Amino acid sequence: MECPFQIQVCISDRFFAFPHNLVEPQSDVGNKLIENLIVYVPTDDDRLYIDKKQFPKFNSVLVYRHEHDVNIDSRSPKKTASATIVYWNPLVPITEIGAGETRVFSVLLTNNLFYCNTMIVHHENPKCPI
Amino acid sequence: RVNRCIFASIVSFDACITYKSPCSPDAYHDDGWFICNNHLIKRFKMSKMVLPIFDEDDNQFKMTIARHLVGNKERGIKRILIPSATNYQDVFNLNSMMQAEQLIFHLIYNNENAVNTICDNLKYTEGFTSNTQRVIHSVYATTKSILDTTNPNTFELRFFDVTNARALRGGAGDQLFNNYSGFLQNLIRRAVAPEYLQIDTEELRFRNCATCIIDETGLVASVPDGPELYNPINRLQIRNVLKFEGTLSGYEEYPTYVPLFLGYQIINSENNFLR
Amino acid sequence: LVPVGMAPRQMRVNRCIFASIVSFDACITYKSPCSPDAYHDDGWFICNNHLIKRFKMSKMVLPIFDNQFKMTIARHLVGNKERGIKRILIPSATNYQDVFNLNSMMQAEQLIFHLIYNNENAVNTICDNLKYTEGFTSNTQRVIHSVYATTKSILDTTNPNTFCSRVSRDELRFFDVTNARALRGGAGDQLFNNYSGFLQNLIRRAVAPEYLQIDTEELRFRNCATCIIDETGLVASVPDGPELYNPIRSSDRELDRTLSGYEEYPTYVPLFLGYQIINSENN
Amino acid sequence: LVPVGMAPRQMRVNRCIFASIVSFDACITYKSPCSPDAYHDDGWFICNNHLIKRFK
Amino acid sequence: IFHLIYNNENAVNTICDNLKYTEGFTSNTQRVIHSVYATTKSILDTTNPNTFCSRVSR
Amino acid sequence: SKDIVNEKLQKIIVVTDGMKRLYEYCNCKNSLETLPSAANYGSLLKRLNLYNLDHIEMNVNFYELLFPLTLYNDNDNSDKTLSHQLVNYIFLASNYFQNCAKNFNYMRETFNVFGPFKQIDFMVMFVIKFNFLCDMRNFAKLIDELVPNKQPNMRIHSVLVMRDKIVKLAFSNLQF
Amino acid sequence: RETFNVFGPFKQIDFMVMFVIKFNFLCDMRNFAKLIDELVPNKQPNMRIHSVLVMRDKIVKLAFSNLQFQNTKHLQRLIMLMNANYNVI
Ligand SMILES: [Zn+2]
Ligand SMILES: [Zn+2]
Repeated sequence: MECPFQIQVCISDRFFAFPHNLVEPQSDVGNKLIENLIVYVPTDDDRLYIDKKQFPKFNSVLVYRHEHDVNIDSRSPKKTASATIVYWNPLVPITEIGAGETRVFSVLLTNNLFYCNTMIVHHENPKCPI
Repeated sequence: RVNRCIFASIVSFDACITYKSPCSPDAYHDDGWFICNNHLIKRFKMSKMVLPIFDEDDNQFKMTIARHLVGNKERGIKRILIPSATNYQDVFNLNSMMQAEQLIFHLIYNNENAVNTICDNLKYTEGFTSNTQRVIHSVYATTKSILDTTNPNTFELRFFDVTNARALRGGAGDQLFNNYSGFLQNLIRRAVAPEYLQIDTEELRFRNCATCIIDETGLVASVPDGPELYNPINRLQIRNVLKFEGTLSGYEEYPTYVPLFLGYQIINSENNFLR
Repeated sequence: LVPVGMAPRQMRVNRCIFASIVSFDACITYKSPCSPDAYHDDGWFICNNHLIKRFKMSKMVLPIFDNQFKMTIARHLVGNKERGIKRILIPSATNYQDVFNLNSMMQAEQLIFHLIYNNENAVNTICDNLKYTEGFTSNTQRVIHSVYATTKSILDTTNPNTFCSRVSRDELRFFDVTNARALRGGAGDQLFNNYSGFLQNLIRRAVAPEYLQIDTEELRFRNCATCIIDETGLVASVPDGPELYNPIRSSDRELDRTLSGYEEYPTYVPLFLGYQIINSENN
Repeated sequence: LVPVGMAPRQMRVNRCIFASIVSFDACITYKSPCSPDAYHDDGWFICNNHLIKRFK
Repeated sequence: IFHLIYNNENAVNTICDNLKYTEGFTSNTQRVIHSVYATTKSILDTTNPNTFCSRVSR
Repeated sequence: SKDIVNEKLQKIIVVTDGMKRLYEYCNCKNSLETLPSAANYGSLLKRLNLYNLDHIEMNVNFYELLFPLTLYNDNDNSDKTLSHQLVNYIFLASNYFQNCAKNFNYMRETFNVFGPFKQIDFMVMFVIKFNFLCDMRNFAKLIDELVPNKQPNMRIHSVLVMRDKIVKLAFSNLQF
Repeated sequence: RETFNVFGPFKQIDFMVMFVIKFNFLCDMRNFAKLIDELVPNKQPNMRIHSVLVMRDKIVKLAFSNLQFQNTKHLQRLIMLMNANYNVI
């Protein structure tokens, strides 16, 4: 399994809730920040927990259920310079990437993200359930 | 063995055409029906049924009733069961059926103009005078006899539009019922069960809501409101070969039927009249 | 010994709760009447005999479909002229003690009822009385523990699935009068919630919905509701007016000449009430 | 199966258009009257019987 | 057949729709109608091209 | 005789007109579609509470209440749907009364919620009768003043008799 | 549409019928909103009610899609409300 360096993955238990604050516009080759944001979620219901109002940095925000696009090889996903792409708890390979670095936040770390180059792991003091 | 199979008194006057008349045996039953089961099914989308009322020891009141053959998707003409005289010609594809059947329908609806037109057209058949006129006479006489038999005026307190709660006003379904022919009225009485039955100040309710609708268009297998009721329905082949030799099976099944339930029947001091 | 160490065996299991009724007086032999249906592994956890005897209800099947799905459904045994308490098809937790004559029936069945209905006080009272009644230690204690364990096993089988169904998103049921423009419906969902998990499962297995939306297709089995739910519980009453005539032809010449072999519509009154929704088939 | 894959077979063909008349009511069997001439591969696409019946 | 021979598309469509909404169209009547229509159309497609070529023929 | 009945009809019209403003209720939007609800009479219930309401009859004289309407120019021979409409109206009135009697207790709890006063046993019936009479006034508006001195109609009279027998039995069944 | 046309062969009769339906609908929607104004909405919708809403919307959309059909300030505000574009102002 290979991953494109353009994707940066942050792993944190906190990501059980979407990290609105951490989202930030990405810049193109021209260093022009993209005011469009696309948030990808594993299930449709997840959309209800994304507050578009919590993205002042952006002018347009859209949310969609990430779905495996069989027509795109994850080894080289299509790029969409028109929007900043963020994936929340992805469960299927990322076939699309945004301008600059495509951001990912996940409580899970599946093989798909395991080989991802940029891996930011948030540490927490353990607290076990019963 | 009087065959009351109206619509089986059809003769393919055309030599090249042979009318099978493959219709139901029950026509030989001296019942209140003047049209047996297969004709009913084919031309009115109704299936004959019987509804017992009192069945304890020998009181065996068995009111008759027919069933919808209309799903929950049909509408308008597709849903009309017994069209009015104003629209039956449209509901029925008379042109697609034999002229004798068209004559029967025209007689039933009192479309004497259509009757005259049909016989005028038959005037120009090759063997017209030989046997076409004989066929005309036979079919016409049979249909007229049946119609006269049905008509009570020839030589009781059942109201069909009087059940409809939430209706603005008017009823008038009974008005159209009156406008119908004796045969049509008897058919409606025989197939449609009043939702209520009052005997000498004793009311029995069979449904919590009537299932049929009656309006100017005629009798419709529609609901008083809301969506329509759910109404579902060798040449050895390669697929017919079965694979290797090898869930409420233990319980009976409630029919997924939509019997014709509509109206109120009022009976006076007369007791459990079983004659 | 013959069997492998432990190795829980697999066989059929009587499912109706009331099958466990036995006389605490060991010197008095008793056999409860159970319909054979009890041995069908289905959603019903009461046999036909107990159902008719205690709830005035009879099981029934409703074909549904291409693939003919069979939906469980019960039907009224309530006559037209029955009134008041007689109309309580399934009493609520606040009325079962009265509707069911605890005094007139056996202590084991009273315990069964106080278990089904979540009446821990009554269950404890019965347990203590049996502790201090008769030769409790010899065999009555073991018999009581066996009956209690069987009832608790059935309830533990049912309640978790019932709660999962309650919180379920894909499958939704609403026990009320779909005619919202009505007064006899009320907070039927709230009352159903008040019922116990096992009782809720029984209600689901018995009362079919007036409508059923599968994915995008809706099937309307009735243009009306054949039963209602109130504080008393499941009531065999017409929400809009006169009661439905229930001949009860069984259990507790020209006309026939014409009406020889001839399709006949049953006079039974099935249970139709509320709205049901489902995604996919899940069957 | 017997025949070659596809391989459109060659046989005679009734040519009069009216030979295709059949009762849409499947429960009613009907046979149209066709003159045998219909089976001649000629310019005529109507059989003698239909021609006389409809066009005189 | 007549509304096909004579180029009456309106009548052909009317008949087709009426048959769609008449009798057990789906079961076998639909297939019978399609067979008859296909036969008539095959004959007409055989004839008309040659007829047009004859019309423009020198 | 039937002239006195015509007088009764005119009197009920005028007397409805009178009390609907002597007590300013005219809940004239409601009808006999189904069982009435206190939600449409809350304020009307408050005004009712100002008076002692025991001066009311448990039973309804459905006969005398509806018979005057039967007198109309049916001889016009132009609208038999008018007579059929009258039959529908009378039958639905009988059903309304029967349901009111059957669920009278239920309405008792309803009006216990709305104005929990001892006079509720009469307030329920007053609401029933007043909504019914508003419906009667609306029906009178619908129909024309074609009342003859005398008119026989066996079918309508029979329907009246058989439905009202049920109505009276139901009302009588209101024990206490 | 025919009942409304009784009052005239209006140019946009189909749009008019849709508007009347949605307006009668909005009346009761305002009624509900008044009934519920005092209560506190949640950050996210009730999941069960949301599922019911989605499921019923499926059928509603299917029906109104199957039935194909044919002075600006307040007009457009109300039309945006009708089209459910809650960004209306
Ligand atoms: Zn049992
Ligand atoms: Zn031929």
